[PDB]
Amino acid sequence: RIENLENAKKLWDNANSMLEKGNISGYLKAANELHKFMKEKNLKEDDLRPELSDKTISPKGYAILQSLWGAASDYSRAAATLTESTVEPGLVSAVNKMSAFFMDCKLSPNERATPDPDFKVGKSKILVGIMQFIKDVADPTSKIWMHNTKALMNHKIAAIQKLERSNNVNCETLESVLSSKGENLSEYLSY
Amino acid sequence: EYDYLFKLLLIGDSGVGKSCLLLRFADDTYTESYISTIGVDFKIRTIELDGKTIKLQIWDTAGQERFRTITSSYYXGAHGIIVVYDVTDQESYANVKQWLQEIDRYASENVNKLLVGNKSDLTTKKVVDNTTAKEFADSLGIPFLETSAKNATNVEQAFMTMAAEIKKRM
Ligand SMILES: Nc1nc2c(ncn2[C@@H]2O[C@H](COP(=O)(O)OP(=O)(O)O)[C@@H](O)[C@H]2O)c(=O)[nH]1
Repeated sequence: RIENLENAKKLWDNANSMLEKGNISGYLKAANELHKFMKEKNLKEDDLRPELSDKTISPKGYAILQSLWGAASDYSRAAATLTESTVEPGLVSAVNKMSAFFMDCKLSPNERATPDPDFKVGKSKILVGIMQFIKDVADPTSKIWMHNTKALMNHKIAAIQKLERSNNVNCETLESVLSSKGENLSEYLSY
Repeated sequence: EYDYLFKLLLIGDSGVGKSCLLLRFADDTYTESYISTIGVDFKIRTIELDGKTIKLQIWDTAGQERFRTITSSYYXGAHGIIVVYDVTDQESYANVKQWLQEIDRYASENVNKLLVGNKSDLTTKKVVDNTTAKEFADSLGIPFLETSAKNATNVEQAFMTMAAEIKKRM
């Protein structure tokens, strides 16, 4: 157990270090690694938190986690539609829990985050980062409704990027992308 | 199938009893390996109300305890929000009061709201007077209820009232 915890400690540092550099996808993957390892080794937040006494999440990190939290929470619910309400909300919601798990390894219950205002990530930038991560961890056979998940994420990433280029990013236009299940495409997507 | 799909938020600090409130709700399982390792933020339940079937999808957003500056995350994209305080803890009541005041400002009228004092069965340890919470809820035009999640008292009625006030709006 002693060395499993120290390997979890370094995996946590790796995610925190990824956070200190604004590497979103890299933070998410490192948090994924940490989570998978603790689940395999049967470690819980309580076990590792004492070992993190001397480590800390910066105001910059808390800023990126808050942006990630806000965007993922809105996306999880917008993606719940009459077409389908489990897989896409599940994927986005699981990203959120993965980031909450990183913080719970470090923080006592109900300890507030102290985010730095000037390091806020704009919601359109986080959303692509979330979709890029989902694209990368989704099973190759994963599907959202009738579409392959990876392929639908690419389509949504491109949709958001098109909105940014034409300077047409608002909650209405973003909600359309997040709620879409590609019903008006000409193919069920695939490899 | 169902006739309606309502989206609910469950707001409240850790320890107040959000998980216990959702005991009647179920978790979606996933053939996705990434999901099965982690899990999700929401639970689902189909109910019958006035001869209509309603799917309730309720978010107990992970990490919310960390970010209590009240943004749209708390008041857009939801048909209902359920705000929960611990009846045996004044600081949790003072917190939801603050947040529920801020939600009330920005929130559209169409979003329905319910204040819940939980752990009413801890009557020896009970610190928050319901007439105080009741009058705070009245001041904002919001329903108020005390519950025991453990005993499951007023939990069903909390969701059924909330579901009924959304359904009448739409
Ligand atoms: N006595 C009593 N305890 C409760 C009630 N609801 C929750 N709890 C207790 O409060 C603690 C945390 O509740 P939990 O479901 O984990 O709330 P959450 O952590 O905020 O999701 C647990 O020890 C529960 O047993 C209740 O209605 N009565």
